[PDB]
Amino acid sequence: LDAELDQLLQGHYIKGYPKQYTYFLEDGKVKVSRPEGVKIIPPQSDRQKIVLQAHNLAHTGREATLLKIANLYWWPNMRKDVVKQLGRCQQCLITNASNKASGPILRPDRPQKPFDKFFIDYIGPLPPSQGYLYVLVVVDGMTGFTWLYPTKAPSTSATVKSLNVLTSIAIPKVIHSDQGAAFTSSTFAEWAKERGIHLEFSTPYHPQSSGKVERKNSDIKRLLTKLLVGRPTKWYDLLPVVQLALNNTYSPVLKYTPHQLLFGIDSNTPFANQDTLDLTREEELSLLQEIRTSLYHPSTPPASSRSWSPVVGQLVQERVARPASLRPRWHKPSTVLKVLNPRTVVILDHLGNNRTVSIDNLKPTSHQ
Amino acid sequence: LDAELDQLLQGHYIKGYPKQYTYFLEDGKVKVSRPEGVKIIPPQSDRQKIVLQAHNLAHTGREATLLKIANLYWWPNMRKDVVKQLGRCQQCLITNASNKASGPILRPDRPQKPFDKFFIDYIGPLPPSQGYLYVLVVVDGMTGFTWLYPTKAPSTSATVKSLNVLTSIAIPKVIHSDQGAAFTSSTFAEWAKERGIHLEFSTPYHPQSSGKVERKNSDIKRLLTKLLVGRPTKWYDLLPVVQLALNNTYSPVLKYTPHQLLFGIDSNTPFANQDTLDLTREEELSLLQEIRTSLYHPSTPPASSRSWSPVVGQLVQERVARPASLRPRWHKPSTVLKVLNPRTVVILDHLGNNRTVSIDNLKPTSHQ
Amino acid sequence: DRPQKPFDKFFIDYIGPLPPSQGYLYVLVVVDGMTGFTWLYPTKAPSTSATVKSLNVLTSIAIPKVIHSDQGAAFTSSTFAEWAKERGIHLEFSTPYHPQSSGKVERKNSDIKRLLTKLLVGRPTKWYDLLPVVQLALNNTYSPVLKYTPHQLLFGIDSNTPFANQDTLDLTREEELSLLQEIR
Amino acid sequence: DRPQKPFDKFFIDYIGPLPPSQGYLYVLVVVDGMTGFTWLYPTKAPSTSATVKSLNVLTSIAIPKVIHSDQGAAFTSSTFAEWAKERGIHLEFSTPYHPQSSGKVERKNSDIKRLLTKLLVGRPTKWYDLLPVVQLALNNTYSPVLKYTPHQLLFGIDSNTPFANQDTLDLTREEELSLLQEIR
DNA sequence: TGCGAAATTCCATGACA
DNA sequence: ATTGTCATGGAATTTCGCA
DNA sequence: TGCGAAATTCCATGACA
DNA sequence: ATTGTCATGGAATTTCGCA
Ligand SMILES: CN1C(=O)c2c3c(c(O)c(=O)n2[C@]12CC[C@@H]1C[C@@]12CO)C(=O)N(Cc1ccc(F)c(Cl)c1)CC3
Ligand SMILES: CN1C(=O)c2c3c(c(O)c(=O)n2[C@]12CC[C@@H]1C[C@@]12CO)C(=O)N(Cc1ccc(F)c(Cl)c1)CC3
Ligand SMILES: [Mg+2]
Ligand SMILES: [Mg+2]
Ligand SMILES: [Mg+2]
Ligand SMILES: [Mg+2]
Ligand SMILES: [Mg+2]
Ligand SMILES: [Mg+2]
Ligand SMILES: [Zn+2]
Ligand SMILES: [Zn+2]
Repeated sequence: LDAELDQLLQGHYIKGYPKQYTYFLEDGKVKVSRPEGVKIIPPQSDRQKIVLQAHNLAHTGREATLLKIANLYWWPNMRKDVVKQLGRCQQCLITNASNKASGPILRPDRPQKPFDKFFIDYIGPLPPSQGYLYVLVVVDGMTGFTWLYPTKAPSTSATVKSLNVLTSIAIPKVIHSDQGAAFTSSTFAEWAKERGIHLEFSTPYHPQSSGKVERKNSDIKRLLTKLLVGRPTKWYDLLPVVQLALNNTYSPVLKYTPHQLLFGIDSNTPFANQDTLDLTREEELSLLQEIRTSLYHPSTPPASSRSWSPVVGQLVQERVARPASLRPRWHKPSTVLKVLNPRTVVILDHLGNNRTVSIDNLKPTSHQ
Repeated sequence: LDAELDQLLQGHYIKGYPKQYTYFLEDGKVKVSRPEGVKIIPPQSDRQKIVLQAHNLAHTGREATLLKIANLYWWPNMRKDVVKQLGRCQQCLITNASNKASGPILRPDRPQKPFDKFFIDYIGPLPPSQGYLYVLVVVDGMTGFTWLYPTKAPSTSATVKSLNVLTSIAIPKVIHSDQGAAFTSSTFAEWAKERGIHLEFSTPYHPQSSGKVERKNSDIKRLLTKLLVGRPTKWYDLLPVVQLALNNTYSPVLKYTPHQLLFGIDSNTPFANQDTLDLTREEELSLLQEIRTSLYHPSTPPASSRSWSPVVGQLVQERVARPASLRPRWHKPSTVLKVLNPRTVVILDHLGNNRTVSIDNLKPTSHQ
Repeated sequence: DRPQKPFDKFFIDYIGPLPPSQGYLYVLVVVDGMTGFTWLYPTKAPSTSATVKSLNVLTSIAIPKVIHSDQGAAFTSSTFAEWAKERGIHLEFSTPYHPQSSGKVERKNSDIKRLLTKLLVGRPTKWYDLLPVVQLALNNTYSPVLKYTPHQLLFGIDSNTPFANQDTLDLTREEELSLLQEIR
Repeated sequence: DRPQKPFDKFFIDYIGPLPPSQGYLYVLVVVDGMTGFTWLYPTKAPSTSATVKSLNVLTSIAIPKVIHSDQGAAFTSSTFAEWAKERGIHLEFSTPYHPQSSGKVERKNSDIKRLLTKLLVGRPTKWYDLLPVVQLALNNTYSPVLKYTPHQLLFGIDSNTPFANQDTLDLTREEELSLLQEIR
């Protein structure tokens, strides 16, 4: 815009240019003596190219791009133009890291009854023990009661074999698992349908969603580690020992063991509780029904100083699962279709696929 | 102690046993009717074995071990005996995680002059580019000015070749690096001695100590990533471009580029600053000496709610560097010989070797 | 005297030899005395080792105060006596040729033998795969004397697999003819 | 007129052919006009490609506003003209057969040629490895006219390698005899 | 002597694998 | 015998333009 | 009706690779 | 078409034993 800069040299006011400054012509270009020093005022038609040239030197953010521009030029609302370029730079949007934390975690309600929901997962590969490399961990959501199965692979065939032994005791309403090959197979879906079990899947690459079982994996590995100190890692024979030990371990916050929450009475194990000895099984089951309802439940923690919670229509970016060397950590922007809860969202990428993802695997696209 | 329990059954007071309770004999053992229920009072000579039996079921901590014991027995100050066993259990001490955070980080003083201290490190392996897999990064501590060198390996030979090209410009007083094979070799020590350069090494497995260069590695990889979007990862030819781009990038907090801090004047690059055009080189160097002294310096942040700071004589445990599957994450207790600063310490393990370690790689031994 | 509780007494016994199924010939039957809950384990033999291998799986879930059995070789062996002593389990035997359990247990063991016979007919070599469904059926079977099924008494909740369709358990004239055909 | 600054003008020239050292035969000499700072690069030839390869290393540290040279083929080529235009570098040439730089630069180039000659004598095939020490010596050499060395003027600090021992630079009767022996 | 807007400064967030 | 660092973009705070 | 000590409860820390 | 969890051991807080 050379017509815009023409009236300026003359001396009449233009919206955005402070009238208290001296706008002259020198070396064939419009200049202004500013407190910082003499700067060139480029015509509006040149500004986009200037911002892009400065930004492209090192793909700098707002202030670092501005500081370069400001060395030579001045124009009204320079950062508005810098931010407009930052918001259009695909390389910056997909490579830069987020600086906004996810909103506070949800503490999903504890399943009401034993067998309402099982959390399943695999531990491994572990050092070989009798040809076995993996452990299928099955944690009952209400009680925390765990079943352990040694496997040669994290497969559907091994999961089905293990769960047919477990389901001889009782059948769960739901089986929650991550999106591992063993659990997402059509053969596993078919196995569950046959039994009336609903399969629930965690959002991709979010093990916190399977937190109930993940946390038990920690305890299983910790005990196996302790029992194998200064001995070869022959864990196979220890699985039944670890299962029984953990199922009979008190949770200091609950003041109950997973066994007690499942049966309301201790079996013949060391230090069995004898407090319901004079009660009848019915009186004991009545007290168990009361204990199961009054267990402590944690609540969502405070949001951090700079958290973000999803909004329908918002431009958001999914995290690249296994990013290759020197490749962006983020996918191209997507739009939030449905907000399932403040931590789970349905997105539509540029491809056109609907993905249910955790907000931990998303960043809000910068500069709107 | 059967003599201790004898006077109790009679009825005379014993220090530790509340006199308001009924201490009787039944089934050949001393019992007490407590609010919780009737509990067996074992003779002092049996207690250690009881605590050890309860603890060993699942190698439980204080409360979980207590809750088992309390199901059958009662005795004065039960937790004192539980904690005495927890403090003697080698398997628990070396396997359990710490629950005390390290003290707040130190913000070491910025080197006073360019070339006072160089921070060196390797990036790689990267996708092969002209037979090159690694990048030797040399960051001047004062200015932040970086030199980049492509290498086929993170070796002494490649480091020496690169630094002989760099040291043609100026020789540094100190070269700070981690304990990588390339820098700890006798050939490298010999190379530095020949030139009067002092070698400073970070504590083991603590890249934060090399933070100055680590942080530049992030910027180098970020720019390489951006420039290679939708192109094959041919980074070799981009190293000179990345070096020049980063050395001429403003730090928004300092409002100076590494080039400006090193030379006090911009070279012929885009958006060169022209503010010292009318000053003489002497006037310009005088202003540069003033800028270099007034740069912003961060201070140590607040300690977290539950941090720990080392003390001479304290029993502490070093973290196992590369712990194998189902093996403890901690070494056996060591003693703190010298407290170099609140974040660095000299320890003496059970072997008898003196190790200078970061407090981030230590946990204070539990239960004294 | 204190009221009857789950894990107070487990009644164990062997069923077989049966036609081979996945290399298995026997079924070790474990019944909790109080609740009437049944655990079934296929074995290749009625030996002490097969009893110990199977019971090591059960005792990783729950240990009984007492195990009751007849005077079968597998249960009277010094090896089985050692295994129980190690777990603090008291072994209890019935007098030879006089098998006494309890009304609830005797009745339960009858249902087991009859339900196995009913399902064997037609597919006598496919029983290994049916053991989980046999157990669910048995444990979700209403007890006329206690008002609750073994699942309800053990867990104190209703099951997700109620067995409303109370089947015959008695062999049909067709199943009787098909059963007598197999006995050849 | 504005005061003289570092990076305002780089004076470039080739020294050689020299005896081969690590396959190298020439030295491209770059001298900053203001400070007198010297960068030396070994090349296998005085070609445009060798000039571009070497200057690509220097211009990754600092770009001059002007490059001054004589009318040597490597510097007058259209390829070298294109390379400079790309970096916003103005090429400046001296008139053929009339090489004019500056007092400070002419004096500096004399020191370079004489220091190289002094150190070549005895080890004429080991100069490649000596280029870093030659540069440090030259850049830590006190300027009688400016009161500061090229290192001080470029960085505004003292160096960690001061060159207090101001050596002869003139060839000894022994070095003169050893030099005339090589000329055979 | 105070208003609205632009400019600058602050600073949590996250990654150097 | 040593020790974290700093680009980033919303928010908080200060300064600017005008009166 | 209040003291000192023991017991219980709280809760940051860290790991499920 | 879903969602973090909880053992751990010092510290903070409540309860106990006695008066
Ligand atoms: C791609 N992927 C994983 O990387 C992975 C993990 C884990 C899995 O169980 C798991 O199945 N997977 C798979 C492999 C098989 C299947 C595709 C997968 C599903 O994501 C896993 O437990 N960890 C450990 C962990 C780290 C941090 C945490 F907060 C928690 Cl709670 C746990 C984290 C990595
Ligand atoms: C054993 N080891 C490493 O694991 C390692 C790292 C790194 C090295 O530079 C490095 O040299 N090493 C070596 C390999 C070569 C030599 C023995 C080593 C010295 O420790 C490294 O940069 N990272 C990235 C990183 C993670 C977290 C951070 F806070 C920071 Cl600041 C940086 C962390 C891992
Ligand atoms: Mg998994
Ligand atoms: Mg997992
Ligand atoms: Mg390194
Ligand atoms: Mg590093
Ligand atoms: Mg019999
Ligand atoms: Mg010449
Ligand atoms: Zn960009
Ligand atoms: Zn232990």
